[PDB]
Order: sequence, then structure tokens, then C-alpha cells
Amino acid sequence: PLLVEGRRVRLPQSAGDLVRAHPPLEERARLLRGQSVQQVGPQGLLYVQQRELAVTSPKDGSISILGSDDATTCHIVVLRHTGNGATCLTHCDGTDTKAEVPLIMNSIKSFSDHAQCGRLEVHLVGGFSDDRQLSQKLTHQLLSEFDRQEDDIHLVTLCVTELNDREENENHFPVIYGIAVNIKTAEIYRASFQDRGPEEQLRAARTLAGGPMISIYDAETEQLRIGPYSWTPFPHVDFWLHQDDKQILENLSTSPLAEPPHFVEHIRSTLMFLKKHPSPAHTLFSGNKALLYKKNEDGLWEKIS
Repeated sequence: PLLVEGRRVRLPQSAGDLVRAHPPLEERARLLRGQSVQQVGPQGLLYVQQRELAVTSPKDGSISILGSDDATTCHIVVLRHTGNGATCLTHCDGTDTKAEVPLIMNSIKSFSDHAQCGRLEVHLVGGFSDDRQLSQKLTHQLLSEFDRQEDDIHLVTLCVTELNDREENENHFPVIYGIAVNIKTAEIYRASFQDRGPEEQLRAARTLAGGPMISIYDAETEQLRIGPYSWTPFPHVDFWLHQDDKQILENLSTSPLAEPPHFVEHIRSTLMFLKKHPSPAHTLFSGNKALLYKKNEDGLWEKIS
């Protein structure tokens, strides 16, 4: 079940009510939202896209930071076992929370040396007071699915939906769009990311074409493993490529007036990839082999094999 201050949480309950009833959550939300946004460089970074999951631990000699960005209604989730340091960061968008939380739980529960020290701590960040109720729905699903777990999960950070909302000219949007977690130190902080590779477009196209949440990193070998992926031709991709920015925003985003400034540019690059690669299973991959990337000496991703 989900625990706060050592006691089970009553659900359903709004995130605002939960934080207001528990000073520790209120303090964490105050501090997190008050932090200035740090521009995190590529060294030792594993950037996690929407509908992706990455897990590793302090033993990792390649990755020291996990992060994700560009969350509007989406929630960034961090689950960490404080004893062995195993840390999983996931960028949820509400596609299948019921299936995604078990992916996160198993990502962490496989790690050994978990009984002598520490405990499971979960962190939820993202969303806003969007008039489609999408953020609120995702908050409810995440809290519910984590609470259904048998293991004790300690809710430490809850900065979602109305807690993450701001208003300008009567339009609402998120305060926090992105966060990073330092595997070694366990620090979670507001972050932005300029380097979101490798295979940025391929991974974006997979999600835009409707793929489910996937785990992208193999901690044992310290390798990003991308694909193989498969999809059918994206409907009317040419048509959507030739629409103006406004129609792209209103139709390919569920929070049209809250997206970051480079949203349309990024989705156009993704649509172009889909137009160029209508069926990638046998053209971007050979022998059902994944694309393998490792960190080089200077901390940047490099393709191998």
C-alpha cells in the first residue's frame, strides 16, 4: 500500500488535500517548486522520453542521472529503494497506468540487498489544472495503482496537477515541466535537457505511432537498447505535415496551450520520420537485433555493433 508519515493513505483523495494534510509533503512541494531549473548536460545522462522507463543503481559506471522533460498533463515518476539505491524514472502519459505501475515495481523489486537497509520511496511530479481533467485522472490512477501493491511504498514527493499549476492571462499550465534524479546522491531537482538522444526521432515516432511504455536501459551491460520496433503507416502523415502550427497543436496535443515552445517543431520532425519509415521492423533493424548504445569515455552515447 501507499504510506505517508508511516500510515496508509485514504483514496480517493485530491493531491492538494493530501499535501495539505501532511506537512512533509507540503514542505517537499514548496522546496521543489521553488528551485531554479538546472540545465543538465549530457555527461552521464540518460534522458527518458514520454512512455519510456529507465532503471539502474549506484553501481552503474556509465549513468549518474536520469531525467525527463516536456511534461504537460504527463507525470514523471521516480521509484527508489533507498537501501540498495536502485532508481527507476518513468514518464507516464496515462496510456495504461494499470500496466505501467507493475513495470516500475518489478524494475526495482528485482534488485538484491534490499532487506537490511532503506525502504521504497515514490515521487510523483507533473500535470496541471487542465480543463480536460487529464492530469487529475492520471494522478488518481497512479496513486490508486501504487496503493494496490502489496509492498509498503512511502510517498515522499507529490507535486502534481493542482499543486503543479500556474495561471497567466487566464490560461493554466505546469510549473514543473521536467526533473532529474541523481542516482548516487538520490537528489531530485527541477531540470531541463538539451540532449535527448540517442535515436531521438525513432523513439519519438514509436510513441507517436501508439507504442506502449517500454524499458530502454540494460543496467547489467550499461547499454541503451533501442528496438526493434514495429508500426503500420501513420494515418494521413503527409496531411498533418502540411498543417500549420495551430492545427498541429490543437489536434496532436491534448494540452494545446500548455506545450513548450519547441513542441510543433519537434512533432514535425517526428512526423517526417514516420513518413520516411512507414514500416521500420525490417528496414531500421536487422535480424530482430536491438540498436545498442553505450557511454563513451567522455560520457556521451556511442553506437556499438
